[PDB]
Amino acid sequence: RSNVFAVDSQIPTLYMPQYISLSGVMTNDNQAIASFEIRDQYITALNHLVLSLELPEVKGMGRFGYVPYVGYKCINHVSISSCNGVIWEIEGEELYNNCINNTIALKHSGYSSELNDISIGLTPNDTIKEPSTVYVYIKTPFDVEDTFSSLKLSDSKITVTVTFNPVSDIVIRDSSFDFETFNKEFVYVPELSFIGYMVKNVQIKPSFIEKPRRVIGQINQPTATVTEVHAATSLSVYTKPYYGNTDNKFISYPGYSQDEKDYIDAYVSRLLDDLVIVSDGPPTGYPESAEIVEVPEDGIVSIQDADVYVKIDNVPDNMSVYLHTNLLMFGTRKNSFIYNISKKFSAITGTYSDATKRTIFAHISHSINIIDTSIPVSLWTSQRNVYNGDNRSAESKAKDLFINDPFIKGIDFKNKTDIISRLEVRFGNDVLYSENGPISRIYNELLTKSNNGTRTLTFNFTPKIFFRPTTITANVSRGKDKLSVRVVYSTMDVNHPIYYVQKQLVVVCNDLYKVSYDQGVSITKIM
Amino acid sequence: RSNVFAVDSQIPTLYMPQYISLSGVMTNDNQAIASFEIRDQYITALNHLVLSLELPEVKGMGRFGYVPYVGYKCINHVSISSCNGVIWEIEGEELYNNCINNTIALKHSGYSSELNDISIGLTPNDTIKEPSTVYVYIKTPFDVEDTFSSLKLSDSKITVTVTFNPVSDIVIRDSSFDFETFNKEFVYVPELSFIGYMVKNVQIKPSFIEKPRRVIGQINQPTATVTEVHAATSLSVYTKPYYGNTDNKFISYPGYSQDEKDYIDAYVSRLLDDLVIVSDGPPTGYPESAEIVEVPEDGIVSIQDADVYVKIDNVPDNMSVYLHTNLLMFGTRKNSFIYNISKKFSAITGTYSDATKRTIFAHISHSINIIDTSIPVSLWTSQRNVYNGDNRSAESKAKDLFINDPFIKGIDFKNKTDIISRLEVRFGNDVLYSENGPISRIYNELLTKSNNGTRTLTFNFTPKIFFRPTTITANVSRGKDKLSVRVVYSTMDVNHPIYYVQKQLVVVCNDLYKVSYDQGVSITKIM
Amino acid sequence: RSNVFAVDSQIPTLYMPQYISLSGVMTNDNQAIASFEIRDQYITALNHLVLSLELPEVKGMGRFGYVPYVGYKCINHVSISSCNGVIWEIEGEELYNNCINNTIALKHSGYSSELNDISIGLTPNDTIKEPSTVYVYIKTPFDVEDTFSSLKLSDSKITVTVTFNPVSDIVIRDSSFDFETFNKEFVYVPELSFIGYMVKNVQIKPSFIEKPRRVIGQINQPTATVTEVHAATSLSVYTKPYYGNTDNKFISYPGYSQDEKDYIDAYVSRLLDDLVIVSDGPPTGYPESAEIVEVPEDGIVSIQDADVYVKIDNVPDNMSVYLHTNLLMFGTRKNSFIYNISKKFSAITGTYSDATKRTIFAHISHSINIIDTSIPVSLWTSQRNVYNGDNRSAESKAKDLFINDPFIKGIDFKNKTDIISRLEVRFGNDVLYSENGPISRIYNELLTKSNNGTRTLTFNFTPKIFFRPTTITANVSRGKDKLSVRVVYSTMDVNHPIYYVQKQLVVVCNDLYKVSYDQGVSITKIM
Repeated sequence: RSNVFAVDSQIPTLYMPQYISLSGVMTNDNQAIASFEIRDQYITALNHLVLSLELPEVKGMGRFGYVPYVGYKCINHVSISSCNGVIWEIEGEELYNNCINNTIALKHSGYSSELNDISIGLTPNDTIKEPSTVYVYIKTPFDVEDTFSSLKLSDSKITVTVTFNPVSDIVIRDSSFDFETFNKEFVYVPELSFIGYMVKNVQIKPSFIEKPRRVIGQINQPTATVTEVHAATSLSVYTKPYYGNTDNKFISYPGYSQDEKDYIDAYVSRLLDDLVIVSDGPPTGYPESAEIVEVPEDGIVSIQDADVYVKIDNVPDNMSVYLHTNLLMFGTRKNSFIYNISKKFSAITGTYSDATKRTIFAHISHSINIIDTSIPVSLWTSQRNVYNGDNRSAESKAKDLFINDPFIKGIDFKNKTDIISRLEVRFGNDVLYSENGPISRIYNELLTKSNNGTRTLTFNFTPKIFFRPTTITANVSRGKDKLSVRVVYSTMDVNHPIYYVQKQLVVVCNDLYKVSYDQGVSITKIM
Repeated sequence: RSNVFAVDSQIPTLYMPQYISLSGVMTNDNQAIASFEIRDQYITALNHLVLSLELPEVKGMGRFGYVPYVGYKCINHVSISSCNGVIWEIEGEELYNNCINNTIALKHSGYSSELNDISIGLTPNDTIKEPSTVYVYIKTPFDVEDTFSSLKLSDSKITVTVTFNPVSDIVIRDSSFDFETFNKEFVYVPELSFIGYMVKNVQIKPSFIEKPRRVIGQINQPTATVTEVHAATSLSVYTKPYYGNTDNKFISYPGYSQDEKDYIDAYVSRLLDDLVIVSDGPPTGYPESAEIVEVPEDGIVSIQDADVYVKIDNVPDNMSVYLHTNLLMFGTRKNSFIYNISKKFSAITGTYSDATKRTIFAHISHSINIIDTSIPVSLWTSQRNVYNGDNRSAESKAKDLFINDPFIKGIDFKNKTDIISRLEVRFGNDVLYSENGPISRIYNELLTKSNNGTRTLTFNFTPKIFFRPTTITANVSRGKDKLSVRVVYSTMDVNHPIYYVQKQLVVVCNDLYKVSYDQGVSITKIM
Repeated sequence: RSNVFAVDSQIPTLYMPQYISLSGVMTNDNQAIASFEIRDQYITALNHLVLSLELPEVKGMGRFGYVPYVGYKCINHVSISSCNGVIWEIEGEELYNNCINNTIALKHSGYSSELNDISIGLTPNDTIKEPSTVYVYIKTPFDVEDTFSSLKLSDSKITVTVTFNPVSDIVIRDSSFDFETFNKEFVYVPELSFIGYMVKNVQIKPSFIEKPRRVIGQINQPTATVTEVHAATSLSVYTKPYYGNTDNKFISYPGYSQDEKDYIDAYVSRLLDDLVIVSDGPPTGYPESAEIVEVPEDGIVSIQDADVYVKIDNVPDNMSVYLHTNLLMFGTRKNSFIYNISKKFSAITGTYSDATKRTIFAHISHSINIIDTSIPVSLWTSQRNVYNGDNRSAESKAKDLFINDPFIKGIDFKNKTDIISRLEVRFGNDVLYSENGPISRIYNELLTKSNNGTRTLTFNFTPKIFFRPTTITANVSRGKDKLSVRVVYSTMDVNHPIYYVQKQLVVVCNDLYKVSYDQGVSITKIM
């Protein structure tokens, strides 16, 4: 029988860990780049890199906030090199995707009301945000099995290089904020930390590493190809919106609250102030194409098959209640179907306030969804729209927000709508995998215990470090040395504005490398 | 010293995984049954079964929603067989209990506002629910240790058989919905997915598997027995309500929100409309046994020792505020104790609305609990009640809901009340285990890291796949070959309606089987 | 190739587990102590200790609730001994810190609305709390690797000793509650449970254990030292507030809701009733130093550079709205800076209610923070304050709460403010570690997957039970045998009341011991 009530304690290698901090050299659309040099003969190994960033004080007028997870979304590229060349590098989006299921890391990177609420400044000396510090955990393959997987610095110099996104990507602002001055005075202030191990009589062996590689397809094309694929551990596919043909303005943003319901509530709250008006006579200050009708005594207004029920309490006797019946409208033919945001409401109740002269709304019944919240403003007024799209007031138009978040997936802010209806993967000339529903995404989420998985083919099911990973292997004789992806996009109604949001296909392939430690550290691609 | 900074990477078996999808054959109270045949010489092993279901579009009038986790609660029985007979099978409740701690699987099975809100249809062409798809992860013993635990198809045919519950179990509806037509036109549309492994030169060994077995006791009896127990790894005990002697109608249901507080708020919101009435003269439309009194100037109404404080703002000068002092009442003797739902309120405030002619309530102080929310309507008006139990209005009575959820435990919707006061387990003739408090449930939750454990005796503490599980073993000579369970139910007040909810004892025993792969796959019960 | 599709199942030691329950002997500021004796020749090993406590029914008048996690916070000290002396012991705070990341254990210890809401009693026979039972999981080193790590009772007697905190520590109450009577009649009722293993032919080996050791520095001193440190696995540093120079009264407490936002909302709700008053003529019942001004027609009141916007709806025509412009004020010089709580509000809206004669507030804009919510009442009226600090009404002053929670860290209830600006650790005479930012806390949280980490130096990265832990080792020749900690506290404004909250430095060191089982169980400190 095997003893399950006692073990023989082995004696491990003699070592001592230490937390080490380093300052870097900054160089410069003059993209900012920081380089850090690690050179110490007593550091035998290292892992768990953490980057810290000091965000400065922001003063002035207007509305301003940071995007959620600002620390992660400010990073464009990270590279780790030695004298033999690059050892490992990655783009910001792949790092974010790898860390998306680590709630503590996400929270450390900057996720709080103080950073992400959209604050308001009233005078040029008002303080909008106080200074603070965020930390970015740079997850690497060297962390998966603690000491067993650490990177050995075989008496070489290690350089870490961080490339930063332009500050316009991490800021959410309205048009009143003095962004040009802010961008002129903003500077990145970084510092790198890691755990070092001073080891006595270390015994080094060769090991195994996976390096991600991203390919981005052409605009609106449904194909993409990764070349020179000889030993890959997985393949992922997803889509990104392209907002380069717009002005990047949006009606609302919820800030720190990030549920779907929160998005919808922020949107509805922004529309309600212009949708129902209590006025002495016909309300003024709206464009000529607005159709504002007076609410009858029974409270029901008809908008061609759609009925809206409006009841406001405490309305002054010299005033009436009006309903904006075409607040936002879009169509491609003069007498065809119309997408009308006013028709998405069925019941509106509330009470007029004499002291503040505005309506405080209570219960709302509606059918707004995340796609409606994700339509960009410039598409409402594009050239293909045969109507005047934006019939809002000037005060409402002055509250629109610029949003340039670089890691958005799908065509909405939550990646909730699935726009891929068929996926087909070819390895060489033959079909390797095809599916209609998102069964591969379901399997990805099940196997990784994540809520935000992607369509992923996994080829490796063996334990990570103690076994060589299982791969799909090339056959250059038959020409099996490339992976081509082809999708079929879902069909949308030609009269919905979201039909004209452009998209790009993204393919991610994880290639296998061999790590050898003779003549310091070097890698060679497994073929 | 053992090296903790390097390992020797072993080379694993050469294999390649693949996602596979299959359609099935449907046959038919004409219970629906689907059978799926897996036959491919290149599939060496498989695991991670996932069932997908397409739910159709629902139109018409009335109120309609799906129960939470509809995908899991639609399954009655799953069986896996070969030519040598059944290999593994399980009932829906055991599968649900095994997956209850997997939040991602639960969410994939169908848990969202679009499915579980109680939606309303106004015209016979109104769309209540849009079509959608859910996925059910069928957790099997072959998943616990990935490739190590997978099922080997030794050149045999594998059949998966799914038996479905009648659609009445998964639907929550009011009496206005045309359920007979819906049930006539509803059809299950299933598809099975799994991960297959094509293996090169596989080396097969015998392995170990546990098969659950359920026994249900007789109505209201406090005993149950599992026979032919020779090697069991665990034993569980819990209770189920039996609603077969009622009409299955309930006053309220919270829908997507599933906290205890949410249940209570939905219940209170449904009662408040009938409990406080603003009327011109004595309110009409209530049964003759209602005792509706006018609220005095100090706002305090006395109901025999109980005092209710009622203050409503903006009451018209030609109207008064009334309180229903016996909205629901139950008692067994004419002058004994009375359970009166009106006496569970202590303070009620709000404001009358002239525009909508209804009261919008603000702060409520009450002592309603989950048992009150879980009493079925038919028990309020049973023959043993000496009063007229339901003194609500017809409009309120028309909003009651049918609920037939098949996996309810305890006597309330959350299984919060513990109705077992003593548990005694006998193996043969001698006492094997007895307890007063729920210390075995506490231990179950601690060891499995679950929030919804049950009273469980665990006999196996060894690692799952690399060791033979530890069991309690029979001794047929002394007659130790049966487990008999006896409980003592808690004592309830004879004047509480919940005292008359019937219950059944459920015992679950996990038996050990041996898996051999000679002459294909076959199992033999370990004795 | 290594087989990854099959294993050889080893046969483990023959054993059988059993749940065992024991009653104890109670002895007695007459601190209560319970001792439990475990003596049974058939119990070979044990682990997973669980303590149960019955809390009694509480009746009377006033406001009363239990602190969150009452079961954990009622324990002062736990000790495990045999005839050779103490084997393992720990203080309540170290146990709490070790279990803080186990949500299920925390919830079992007593975390619910029924226990932690601040309930109200109206008559001397009112029931404030119903009886209930909580369970405290006493995490020990013997649990980390189930059977492998269990404690072997080599035919010796084991004694478990629990020392309880005085009941004043676990109760939150107002001054109306009859605490002297409650304390006279309260008694602890404990019971110990554990999992025992009856083992056949056990094979015992020596093993390894870590024992925590706490040192508390002197009041306001920024140093502390742990002597006789020869082999430590980690070191932790944090701070505690000392409320011994106050009366322990606080303005508000949120109860069951424990987010920062919840603390702030409870505080703001308590202030609003005294901050804005609707009255017929100048409001009465406030101290003479109150400066209550009438709100002008534009609704803007100026308080020296600060502007407050006040608009209340439905104000009677014979009444006006007043604002309390110095509700709480503190300063050290007569004409210097002033900390004024009235100036932390910028906008206040609401509606007066004629039926209940009070204001129901709606939207509030403010800058209150957790430090404001954590200032004790007695510091507002200390001798160093040159103003009268508390200008509240008597009704508001009668609602203050005593809070004596013994495990508070930092200077606020959430340990959110970081008051350590520099930390320096010396081992012998040389600097072992120094940092400015909380990078060691970040690393602690990353490595332990916790949201509530502390500043911690970790010396052991090897797997726990199968390897001897790695340590920092003494060198008594050079005098490396002590760890001295020195911090630099952050600088606060001399006109903020929180500057005068006293604090203590806490250092925790984990020493290594050897466990041998010859002559029963005994330990010897590793040197």
